[PDB]
Amino acid sequence: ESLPSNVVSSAQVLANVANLLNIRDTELSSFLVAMGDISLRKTGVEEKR
Amino acid sequence: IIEEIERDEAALREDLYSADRKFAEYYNVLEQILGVLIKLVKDLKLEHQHKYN
Repeated sequence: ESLPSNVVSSAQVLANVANLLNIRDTELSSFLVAMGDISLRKTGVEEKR
Repeated sequence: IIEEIERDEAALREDLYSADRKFAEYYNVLEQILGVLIKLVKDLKLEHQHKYN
């Protein structure tokens, strides 16, 4: 009565489709890449050139 | 975010994209002002007329 209600419904909700390529650590993979560079990669050059 | 990488590249050069297009869009419209004056000697107009005078 708790496999689908609790662990399937909470562990896999952020494991199915969402966090495959931006949460590869606890919550930081987005911070240093997505928030970090993927937010800032364009900003790196798109003003200098 | 996956396409933000594309934005980190395509929109990174978005100014570089459009500016090159307009730096290539003037290769033919300016040819009726800039490129006719090279033509103005290449059409033999002045080449024959530097000799005509």
